[PDB]
Amino acid sequence: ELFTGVVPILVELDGDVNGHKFSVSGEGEGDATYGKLTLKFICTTGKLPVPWPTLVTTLVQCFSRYPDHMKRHDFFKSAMPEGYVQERTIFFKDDGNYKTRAEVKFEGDTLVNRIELKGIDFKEDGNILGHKLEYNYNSHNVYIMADKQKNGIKANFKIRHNIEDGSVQLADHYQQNTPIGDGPVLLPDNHYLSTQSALSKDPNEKRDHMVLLEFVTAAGI
Amino acid sequence: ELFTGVVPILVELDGDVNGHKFSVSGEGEGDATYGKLTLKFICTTGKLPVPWPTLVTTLVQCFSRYPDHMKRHDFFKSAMPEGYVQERTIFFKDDGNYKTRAEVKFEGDTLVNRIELKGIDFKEDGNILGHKLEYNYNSHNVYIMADKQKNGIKANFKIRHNIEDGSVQLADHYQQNTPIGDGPVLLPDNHYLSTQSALSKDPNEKRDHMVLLEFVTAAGI
Repeated sequence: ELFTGVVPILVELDGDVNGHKFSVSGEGEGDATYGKLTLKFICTTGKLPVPWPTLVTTLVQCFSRYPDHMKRHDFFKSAMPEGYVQERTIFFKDDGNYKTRAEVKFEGDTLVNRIELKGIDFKEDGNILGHKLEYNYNSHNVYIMADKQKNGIKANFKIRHNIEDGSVQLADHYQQNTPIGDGPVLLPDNHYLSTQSALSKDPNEKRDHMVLLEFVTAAGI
Repeated sequence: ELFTGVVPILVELDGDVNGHKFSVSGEGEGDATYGKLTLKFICTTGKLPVPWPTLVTTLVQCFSRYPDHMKRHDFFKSAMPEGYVQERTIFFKDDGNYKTRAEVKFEGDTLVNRIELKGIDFKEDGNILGHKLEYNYNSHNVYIMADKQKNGIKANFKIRHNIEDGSVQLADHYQQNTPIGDGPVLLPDNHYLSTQSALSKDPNEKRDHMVLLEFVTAAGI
């Protein structure tokens, strides 16, 4: 399996929110055998317009650990190596909305994720815009459902971003995944993904960035 | 400063809850310059009676990153290397209570934490006892207050443990810290600690354990 060893991963995300241009290149490693991911992200254009944590779900579920018995419901890796397209509608509570389409497929030996993030409605008084979210993250449950007609998968899970004043900024997700090829895929039984993410820094990096440690496991069935 | 480089850390915790004996030895590294800690914990007696995550706050705030301006309010490192005693009363919602006294001081070059955990009231139908908490963690705010008469510090913060059915198991903390010596200490201005913790596993370990990555930062003043 492509994921028996450790896999290199690169991330190209191009964003635009309320007209502000920005680009983030990510790179790292991910061991699927343990639902553990590792990545460094540079705001390649300069100064990230929107907070780093608010972009975490956009910056590869094909790296989660799917126990041996659930191995038949791992659609993400079913998709491989032709990849899968992931589209998302994110709703941050009482502020705007992110819209993202991504292409994550094998580009050689290095798993490549390519995103285009669009965003609108962001208030110049809101937590998102006025950088009020704390640099950290919590844990969540990402629920998946086999969209049978579309041969892909469906996801809807919610994220809570903490604001400097404890306040819990809510991020509703509307996630759709569809294979990129015709190599028959794996519709799965309803199950969820328990993620753990820790955003952090780098003493060495003088460039605007984010450092993220992810530990994900398929649990459910 | 003892914490300019990376510091070795060992942890001896001896527990007893509802009469069940158990022991966990922890060992790892911690870079204070970045509020980053790293530790591996073995249930040395065999099978951890109570869930691993429910013991995370018991298993070294002296490793958090205190920005340069807040450097005068770092009591934990003020305590060094004579250490500090930490006592805790933990209340897990609609179940029992953990009581812990610890000794964390420099034992050579390796920072040593020594805990004795006592617990009672744990229901044989409760989330704690019947292992219903998910293996992960969220992020929190640990609030500190200079107890002036006691020359120590005071803390009260709350933890939310997720249960397999999403349910949020609540853990009230009553934290008291007091210097172990007479080397004048640092009473601090009210401030908080933003922690990020990720529990994980080890393919290699056949012994009952927990793996934890912590990223902590003093923010507040």
